[PDB]
Amino acid sequence: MKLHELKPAEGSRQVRNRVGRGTSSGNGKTAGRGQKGQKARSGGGVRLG
Amino acid sequence: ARVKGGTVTRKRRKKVLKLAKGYYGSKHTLFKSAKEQVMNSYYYAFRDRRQKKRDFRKLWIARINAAARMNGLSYSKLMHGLKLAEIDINRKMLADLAVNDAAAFTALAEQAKDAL
Amino acid sequence: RTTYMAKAGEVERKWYVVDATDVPLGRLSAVVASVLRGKNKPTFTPHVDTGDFVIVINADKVKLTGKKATDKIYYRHSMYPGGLKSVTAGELRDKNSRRLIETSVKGMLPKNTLGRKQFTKLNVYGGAEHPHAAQQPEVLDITNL
Amino acid sequence: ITSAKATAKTVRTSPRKARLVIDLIRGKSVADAISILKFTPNKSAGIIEKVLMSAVANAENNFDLDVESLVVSEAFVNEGPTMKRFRPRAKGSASPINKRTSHITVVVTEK
Amino acid sequence: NRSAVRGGGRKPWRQKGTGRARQGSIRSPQWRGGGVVFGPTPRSYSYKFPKKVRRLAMKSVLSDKVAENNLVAVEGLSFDAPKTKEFKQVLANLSIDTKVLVVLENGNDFAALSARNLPNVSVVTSDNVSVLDVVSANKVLATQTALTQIEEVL
Amino acid sequence: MYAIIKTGGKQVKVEVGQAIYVEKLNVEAGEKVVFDEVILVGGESTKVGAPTVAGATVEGTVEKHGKQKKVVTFQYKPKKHSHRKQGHRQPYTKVMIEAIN
Amino acid sequence: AVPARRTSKAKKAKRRTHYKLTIKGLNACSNCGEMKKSHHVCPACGHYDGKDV
RNA sequence: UAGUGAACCAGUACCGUGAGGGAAAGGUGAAAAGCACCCCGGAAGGGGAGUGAAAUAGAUCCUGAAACCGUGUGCCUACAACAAGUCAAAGCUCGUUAAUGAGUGAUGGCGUGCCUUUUGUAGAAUGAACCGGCGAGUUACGAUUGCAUGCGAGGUUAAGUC
RNA sequence: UAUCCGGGAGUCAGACUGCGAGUGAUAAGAUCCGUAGUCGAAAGGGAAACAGCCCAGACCACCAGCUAAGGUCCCAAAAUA
RNA sequence: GGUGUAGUGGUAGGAGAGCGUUCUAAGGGCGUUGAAGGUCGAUCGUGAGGACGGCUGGAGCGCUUAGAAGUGAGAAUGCCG
Ligand SMILES: [K+]
Ligand SMILES: [K+]
Ligand SMILES: [K+]
Ligand SMILES: [K+]
Ligand SMILES: [K+]
Ligand SMILES: [K+]
Ligand SMILES: [Mg+2]
Ligand SMILES: [Mg+2]
Ligand SMILES: [Mg+2]
Ligand SMILES: [Mg+2]
Ligand SMILES: [Mg+2]
Ligand SMILES: [Mg+2]
Ligand SMILES: [Mg+2]
Ligand SMILES: [Mg+2]
Ligand SMILES: [Mg+2]
Ligand SMILES: [Mg+2]
Ligand SMILES: [Mg+2]
Ligand SMILES: [Mg+2]
Ligand SMILES: [Mg+2]
Ligand SMILES: [Mg+2]
Ligand SMILES: [Mg+2]
Ligand SMILES: [Mg+2]
Ligand SMILES: [Mg+2]
Ligand SMILES: [Mg+2]
Ligand SMILES: [Mg+2]
Ligand SMILES: [Mg+2]
Ligand SMILES: [Mg+2]
Ligand SMILES: [Mg+2]
Ligand SMILES: [Mg+2]
Ligand SMILES: [Mg+2]
Ligand SMILES: [Mg+2]
Ligand SMILES: [Mg+2]
Ligand SMILES: [Mg+2]
Ligand SMILES: [Mg+2]
Ligand SMILES: [Zn+2]
Repeated sequence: MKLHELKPAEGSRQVRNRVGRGTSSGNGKTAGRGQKGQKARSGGGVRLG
Repeated sequence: ARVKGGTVTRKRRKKVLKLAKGYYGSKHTLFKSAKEQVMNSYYYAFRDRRQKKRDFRKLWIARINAAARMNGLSYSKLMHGLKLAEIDINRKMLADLAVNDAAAFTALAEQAKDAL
Repeated sequence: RTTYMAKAGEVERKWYVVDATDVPLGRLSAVVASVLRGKNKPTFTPHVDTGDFVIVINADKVKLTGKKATDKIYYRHSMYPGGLKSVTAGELRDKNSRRLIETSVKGMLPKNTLGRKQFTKLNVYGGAEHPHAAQQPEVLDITNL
Repeated sequence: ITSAKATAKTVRTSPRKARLVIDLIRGKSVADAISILKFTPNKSAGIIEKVLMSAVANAENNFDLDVESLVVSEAFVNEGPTMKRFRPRAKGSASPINKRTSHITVVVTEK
Repeated sequence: NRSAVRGGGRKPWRQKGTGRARQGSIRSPQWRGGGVVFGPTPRSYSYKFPKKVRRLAMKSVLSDKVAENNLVAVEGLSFDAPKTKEFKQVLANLSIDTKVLVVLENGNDFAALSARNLPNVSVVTSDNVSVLDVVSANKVLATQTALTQIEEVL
Repeated sequence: MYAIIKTGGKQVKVEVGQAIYVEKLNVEAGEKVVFDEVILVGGESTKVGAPTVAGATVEGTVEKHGKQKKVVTFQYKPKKHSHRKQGHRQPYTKVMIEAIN
Repeated sequence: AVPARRTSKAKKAKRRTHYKLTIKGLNACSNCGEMKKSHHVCPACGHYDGKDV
């Protein structure tokens, strides 16, 4: 391969989902946590079972 | 590695401020009062881009009605006579005729008054 | 695009006359307001005042049907507390028929700079005085309209 | 070459108050302007008068213009720096004061 | 972060009373100083990955060079002393004008030194051969001894 | 003489020597085009269609294909997190009339 | 009380109309020609009604 | 406004009885060659001259945004109510990344800001004086699912050595 | 379009209108259920204005046309039918 | 790549495609005949945004592919100025 022509295979590497970077991303303004609640908090949620 | 964003923000705001020319005072100088008015301006634009057609149709119709009353007939009976006589003349055209060529409009009125 | 817009000032303005010996003021004022707006023409565009002038005659004799002569009340307020004045249309007819016809037409016009100007084109006169013989006005038949 | 400038920078008076005085002389001859600045009881009149004298003197010396026909073409008072200080007010609160400055600038033209 | 930064402790004013926002340290992220929220950390990006994939990578690279004809074998490179101009003349005789990787047996020190300083040239000693080196190079000068060493280690 | 034709789902008053702007026609530039859709013809004379005139036609010559100014459609709803933005340059074609019949 | 709203540049400048100062009474001194306030001693020559002071 | 709290005489100035807390503040020019001399002025500060490639590089020193404060000028504005725009449009003035041009705008139609939180907010519910900067789902170790690659009922090394 | 397997969620404050019942004073823009719709999360047209009513679902452009509810003397398009 | 049919309101939310910033490796190229940045333009793209010119400025910066992130601000009675 040539270093100025590199490519991966399709579907091998995916673009990260950045969160809280505008409304038109979809993951913005709440980060997929929804409206208020214990799940909508830093370190929120509950135990695992 | 660190990212500052000196130019992105400024360019993105100059765009809005260029869109905000002609606006009273703060609404062409400040990004917030402008943006809040650019979005409302676009809303109004999208809406007026529909109401424009309504308005001109209304105008044309009033003109046609006037030009028909000056021949002894009304908009509604005129247009019904036209639909009878299979005369597919737009109202824009018909208003232009009523303004400029009253004789052509009078001929159309004769056609309709015969159709009725 | 293409469709005609009457240049402000270029439309020629005619002078009309309306006798009102027996007509209702509402119907009178309706045809009159149409004229003043200039909707009687194809040149009408709604921002340039394409209308014509109106003279009104024998406004004292304007017909009021039913009890409107004694029960159609014109209210106005001085915007001072308690300053509500009422006047009947009959008294207003006998005394200031100009004001009667004016209130009718003014309510029947638009509440714009344009309509405030168009209300100036009106010229009401009780009786057949007609001081405007210099403008060569034309009689208009309300009965057909 | 038709015009001459003078400027007073870091002046210790208010721009809004100096502008009241400049509004008189803008559009005037230097004679009337100097008379007005002399018979103006205000404070900025003195500094504006010195600036105007300086402009006329520069027109004389550095340019060899004829003083007897000049007109104050431009005159304006830009804002300047602000050495800012603090008044102590009631109950330990400090209120700031902005001791403002002015960049007075006069321009005098041949006609 | 907020913890390793010199300061804090004093809540700079009361929870209440003031018309000032609620603040809990002079060195929280929203201060002119202020500990960074997450930021970078000391971090190891390296990772091993399977031997068969590695060796297939090596084979693939060398086979690509062979298919493109970008190998150049030699019998010698036995310089009496490490002069670089001799090596440059060798490259010129072999008609090389591009980048090149030079594989050498373990000990050909004079030739390694001669090839060292040149900008077009990378040098490597038959065991330190690497995918990055070879792929970066467009051509591969190699001694027959080095090729044999490659074919026995692989 | 003047005429009134039907084009682009609408109608156009027109005269000879004049250029009109209409919807995209599927023909190259500098090429002839013809409208067998005339609604009316007039001038000193006057003749009407029912709906079209009897076998009349109007000849034109393309001059240019182009695109209007970009109109921006920014749909917006307050307090509901959502906006869309579109641009749109609508294509047109310019045609200079050459004959009426 | 408190403003509740910042005034605009326009509204400022519309208050500032009558804040301008006028200067008046200037005439020329019949002796020296330079200008003086009327009913005031000429500060240059000191004369008033043709009498030194 | 980063990086040590501190690139500058910083644990300084400052606050505090004290323990203690705790800032701000970088850049002339290649080289001072840093403005001889003259003029206005009490001086400062300007204006010429002159150095310099450049002085609108002259100590507030590279660039020099915005808010903000002004000066002038093309158009409009003193019978008008208008989340201040939009659409249509007369008149006037200019002439472009030359293309269904730019600016202004009489007049008319429609139209109760942005966010948050709400069943529902134009909201007399909350936040924002404005401008600029800063400022919020990251990483380590593990688990699981999908996608991709290698190998395949065999797939793979950890630590450590070179 | 249903089912099964697996990944990821959010939602557990709902409101009104019409019909069926309760509580209520067969009062409440009341409360609680069912049922359908709309809003929420839906602009547009009418109801003067007016989330929740009537008509109707905005991908865009058009100085094109036919209709819906609602309307046609003027404001304000259409019949002084 | 084309023809036809059907569709394309949207919050929480899920999925997929991208624009832009800083840096790196490689390739290639542009800069005292004036880089970046600043500013004005009536320009192009469906959008994020991208060029080309005019003036300023005075030395570093783009373009292609791939990668790594302190990666995008309008609100936090947010902090500093
Ligand atoms: K989620
Ligand atoms: K308006
Ligand atoms: K996995
Ligand atoms: K596999
Ligand atoms: K629905
Ligand atoms: K920022
Ligand atoms: Mg990644
Ligand atoms: Mg969402
Ligand atoms: Mg937000
Ligand atoms: Mg909740
Ligand atoms: Mg929240
Ligand atoms: Mg929740
Ligand atoms: Mg809105
Ligand atoms: Mg005290
Ligand atoms: Mg601590
Ligand atoms: Mg720090
Ligand atoms: Mg009045
Ligand atoms: Mg006026
Ligand atoms: Mg309003
Ligand atoms: Mg509020
Ligand atoms: Mg507040
Ligand atoms: Mg029902
Ligand atoms: Mg209820
Ligand atoms: Mg129910
Ligand atoms: Mg909700
Ligand atoms: Mg609706
Ligand atoms: Mg709402
Ligand atoms: Mg119809
Ligand atoms: Mg009507
Ligand atoms: Mg959809
Ligand atoms: Mg749809
Ligand atoms: Mg850079
Ligand atoms: Mg960040
Ligand atoms: Mg801010
Ligand atoms: Zn005297």
